[PDB]
Amino acid sequence: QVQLQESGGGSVQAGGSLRLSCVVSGNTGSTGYWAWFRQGPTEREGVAATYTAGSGTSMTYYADSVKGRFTISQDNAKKTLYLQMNSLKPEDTGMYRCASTRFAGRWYRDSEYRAWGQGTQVTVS
Amino acid sequence: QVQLQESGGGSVQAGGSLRLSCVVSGNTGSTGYWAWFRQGPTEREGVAATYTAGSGTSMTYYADSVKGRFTISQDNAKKTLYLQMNSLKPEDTGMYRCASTRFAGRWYRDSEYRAWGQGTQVTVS
Ligand SMILES: C[C@]12CCC(=O)C=C1CC[C@@H]1[C@@H]2[C@@H](O)C[C@@]2(C)[C@H]1CC[C@]2(O)C(=O)CO
Ligand SMILES: C[C@]12CCC(=O)C=C1CC[C@@H]1[C@@H]2[C@@H](O)C[C@@]2(C)[C@H]1CC[C@]2(O)C(=O)CO
Repeated sequence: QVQLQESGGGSVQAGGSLRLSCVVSGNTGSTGYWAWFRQGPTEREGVAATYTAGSGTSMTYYADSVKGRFTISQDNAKKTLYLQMNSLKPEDTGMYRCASTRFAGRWYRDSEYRAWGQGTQVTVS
Repeated sequence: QVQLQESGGGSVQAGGSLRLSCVVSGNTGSTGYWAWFRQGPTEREGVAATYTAGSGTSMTYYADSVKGRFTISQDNAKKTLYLQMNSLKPEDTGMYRCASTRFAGRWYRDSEYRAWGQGTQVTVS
């Protein structure tokens, strides 16, 4: 039922910017995590996430590696999650997967995410 | 466990007024920023904020485009932040989000805010 439709990847030079998007549809429930993961070699790392509570209040989280360079945000009205990627580095290269789940002990615990989007590729030369 | 519960948005004619409210609850800590951001197409801009120190003294900040038209204030006893919006203009239209965080290098650095309320819509015709 849940669909995670990604877009926005591309090839850029170090120092440049990209903006990833994930449009969700279907029966997500009201509460949980909506996250971006970078897939490299199998190797997979949390980049940023939001947690949205039943109250409607959300919380943002970033990996050390991207704090200060990336911004995660969501437009709930449009059911879209955004990852704004500035000051890109070669190490940011990878297949970016958007994932979502109701429950996880930590936002970056990929093993605890149920739903995974088809990724969008980011290449930084 | 922070909750940011917003109210007060609406539709008004240019020149009119609105008053936004955000009631906080939960474990905020004693120190940090409590801010209003305007969200348009995403794009977020800082509107106004307060910084509250552990001393109990607070400091107010405004964006250039609203200085002289808006007033931010908080009623600590009621744990409520207010944005009084006078002399409204069409460019003030947007989804107004209240955000809070312990640390930010600048009050308007939305990427550094951890907690985000469910917005309230402001439309100025
Ligand atoms: C993380 C969440 C719940 C856990 C999950 O498996 C998938 C998602 C991603 C989309 C989120 C959703 C819930 O939080 C409710 C949200 C915010 C929704 C986008 C728009 C939304 O439906 C609402 O705004 C409801 O008010
Ligand atoms: C910005 C702040 C700390 C940083 C944060 O993430 C969320 C908030 C918003 C509510 C503020 C809070 C602290 O400053 C302590 C405050 C003022 C509280 C409202 C009432 C309060 O608890 C007190 O008045 C304590 O004396």
